[PDB]
Amino acid sequence: RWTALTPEETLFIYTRCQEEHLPADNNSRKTYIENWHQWKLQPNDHVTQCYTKCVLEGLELYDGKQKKFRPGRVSSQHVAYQFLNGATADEVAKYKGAIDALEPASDSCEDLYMAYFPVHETFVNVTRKLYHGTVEGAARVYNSDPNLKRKNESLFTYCEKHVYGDQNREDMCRGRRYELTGSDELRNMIECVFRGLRYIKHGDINIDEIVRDFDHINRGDLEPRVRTILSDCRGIQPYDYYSCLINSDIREEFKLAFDYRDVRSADYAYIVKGNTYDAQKVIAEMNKVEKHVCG
Repeated sequence: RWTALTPEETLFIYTRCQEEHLPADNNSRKTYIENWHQWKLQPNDHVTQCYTKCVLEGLELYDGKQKKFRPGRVSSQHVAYQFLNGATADEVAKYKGAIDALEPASDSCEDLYMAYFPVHETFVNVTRKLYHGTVEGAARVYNSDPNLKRKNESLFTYCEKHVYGDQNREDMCRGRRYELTGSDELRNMIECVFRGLRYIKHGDINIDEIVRDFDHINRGDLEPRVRTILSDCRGIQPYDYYSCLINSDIREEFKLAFDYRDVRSADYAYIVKGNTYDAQKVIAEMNKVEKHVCG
């Protein structure tokens, strides 16, 4: 059935929705950052409204497919962390029952926001306890499961640790230097990375997500080539798509995109905070950890 979201998972939702909906640079941006980070769903305009729709769907609290709310997932989210939550059974019951009564007029930003706004005004602190929306709460979870990826930890070094252990240090160095060693470990390394980046989800490649990482290095021009290479790849494990890019004519631009995404994988709010692309600093960081892993 439905599995409760981890703080890594909900942090990804909160920040990705911000990337999707924050006005790019416009004088209004900081207003949405200062409000939303307070969990203040204000101002009541199109930006805020689509943002709450984005978060409601990312938490899978509103079900896009079935076009309805899923009050059962509230309690599921609760029980999976009830001993670190701080959430009382009564809170969750009233929150659950409030949601259970929501039938919005449509799945539009406006109608969803209209429907859910009073539940949020009333139960916001229950949401934050349940879906890891406080730094202190979420840190309790992080401290109880050391296998969760931490907020300031590269997805890449996280995967290297869990896949490689203290074995095959040279193959790991080879894998990080973009050589296609073909070992079981590198393959599971690529799979581990592709899942954390949401390059793969529900077991299928997500070509949009990889194109997005090319956009981030200012190579939106390469979108058709990226899609062709992946759509033509003769395998469907993460290591296959990865080899298809590495053996392609855009392999150098892919490394640039992959490395930038590593950096941003270590701070999910990277873009939200206002950071921009600097290929020189990206390489510097990659060389540093490259030096540590290898000689």
